[PDB]
Amino acid sequence: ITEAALVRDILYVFQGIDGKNIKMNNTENCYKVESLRDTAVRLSELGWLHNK
Amino acid sequence: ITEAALVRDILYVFQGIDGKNIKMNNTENCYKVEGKANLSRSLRDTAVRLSELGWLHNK
Amino acid sequence: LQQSLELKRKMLRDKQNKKNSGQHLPIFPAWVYERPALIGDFLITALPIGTLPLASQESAVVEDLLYVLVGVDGRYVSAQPLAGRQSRTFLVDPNLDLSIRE
Amino acid sequence: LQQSLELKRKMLRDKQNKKNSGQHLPIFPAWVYERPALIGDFALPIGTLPLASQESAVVEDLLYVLVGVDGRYVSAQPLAGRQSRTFLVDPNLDLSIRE
Amino acid sequence: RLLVWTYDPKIRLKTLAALVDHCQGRKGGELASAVHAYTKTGDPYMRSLVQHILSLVSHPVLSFLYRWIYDGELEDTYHEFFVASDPTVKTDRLWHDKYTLRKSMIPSFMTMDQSRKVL
Repeated sequence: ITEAALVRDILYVFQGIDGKNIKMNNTENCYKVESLRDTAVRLSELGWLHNK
Repeated sequence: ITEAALVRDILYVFQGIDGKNIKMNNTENCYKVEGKANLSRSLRDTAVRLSELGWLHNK
Repeated sequence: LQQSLELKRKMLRDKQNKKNSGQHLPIFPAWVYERPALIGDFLITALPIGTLPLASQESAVVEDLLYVLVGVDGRYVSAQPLAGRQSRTFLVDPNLDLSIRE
Repeated sequence: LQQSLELKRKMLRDKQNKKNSGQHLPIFPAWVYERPALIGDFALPIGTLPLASQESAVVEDLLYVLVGVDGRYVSAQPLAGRQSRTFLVDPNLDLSIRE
Repeated sequence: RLLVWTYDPKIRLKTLAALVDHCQGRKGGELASAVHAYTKTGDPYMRSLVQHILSLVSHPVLSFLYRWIYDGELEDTYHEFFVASDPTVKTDRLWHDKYTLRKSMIPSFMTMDQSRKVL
C-alpha cells in the first residue's frame, strides 16, 4: 500500500479509532500497519495514549 | 428549492391564509406537504412542527 | 406513550377530594399531548451507496447528526422510537464507513 | 536496557528512609518502556534507480533519520550495550556520496 | 511523516498517562495524596501540568474541612475525608470515639500534627 493512505489513516488513529489500513492488535492497545512501517507505528502511540 | 421560500410559506400557514408549497390550512386538520425538493427534515419535519403554531392561532 | 394516560387520572384524585367543593384543578386539553410537534422527537431522502466518497460524507453526516441531536430525523442516521422508557435509540446505517461509524 | 528498573528500585528504597516528608511517593512509569515511542528512538526499489533519484530518496530518508527511529531504508542495530548508538546506512548510492 | 509536530504532545501525553495510571484504585485524600506527589518534584514542565488537576481535587477536601473546623458534618457512604463518623452513638464516649482519624485519607500537605489538630 501507499504512504498516502497511511498518512490519512494516522490522523484517524490519533482519534483513538482504527484506520482503513492500520488496524488494532489485541495483544496491546496498539495499531499495526498492513522499512517505513516502523515510522507509522511510532506515530500510532498517540492514539494508544488517547485510548488509555 | 430554497429555504427562503419556506420562511414566507410557513408565515402564510401561521395566519390561516393559504400557503405556497402546502395546501392544508385547517381543512383536514392534518397538514400535507408537497415535495418540491424532497427533504424529509427541512421541508417536512420543520414545516409540520411550525404549522401547529398556526393551528393554535386559528383556534 | 400510552401508559401516561393512567397517571393523569389518578394523581388528580388525591388532590380532588382535598378541595372537595373548592376551585378544583382543570385538565389541559388533550390535543397538546396528541401532537409530537411540541416534543423534540418525531419518532419515525436517504440514499445508501456504501458511503463511498469520504469528502462528501464529512459534509452530509454533520447536517444529519445536527438533526438527530434535537430529535428531528436525518437521512443516514434516524432516531427510532423509544418513549416507552426515558431513553432514545438511534439507528445508523450498516453501510456507514468504519471510521465515521465509531 | 533492563538494569534501569533495578536502579530505580535501589534508589527508591534509599530515598524513603532519609526523609519521610513526602507522602505516597511516585515511582517512574514502566509503561514508558512498554510503549515504543515514549522513548526518543526505536516502497520503491533502491538498486535499480539512477543516481539523482538515489540521492533524492536518500535525502528524504535522512531527514527522518536525524531523530531516532528506523527510516524507510536505514535502520539502527539494537541497543544492547551502546550508549552512543549509530545507524546502519544502506548502500546502492554511489561511493562518492557515501563520504 | 511530520515527527516534529507530534513529539511535543508525546511529552504532555507521557505526563498525563503518568498521573492517570499511577493513581488507579485511590480515592479521597489518598487521591489528594497521589496527585500531591507530583508537585514534590523538580521538573517544572510537570509541576505546572499537575497544577490544573491538584487545584480541582483539593476543593471538595477543603469543603469538608470547613464543615469540620466549624459547624457542620459530613456523612455519606464513601468518606473522602479523614473523619470516619460513627452512627448510632448515644453514649458520652464520643470524645475521640465517634470521629476516628482515618490515616489513609490524610492528604500530602498535612503532617501528623496538622491532620490531628483539626479533628
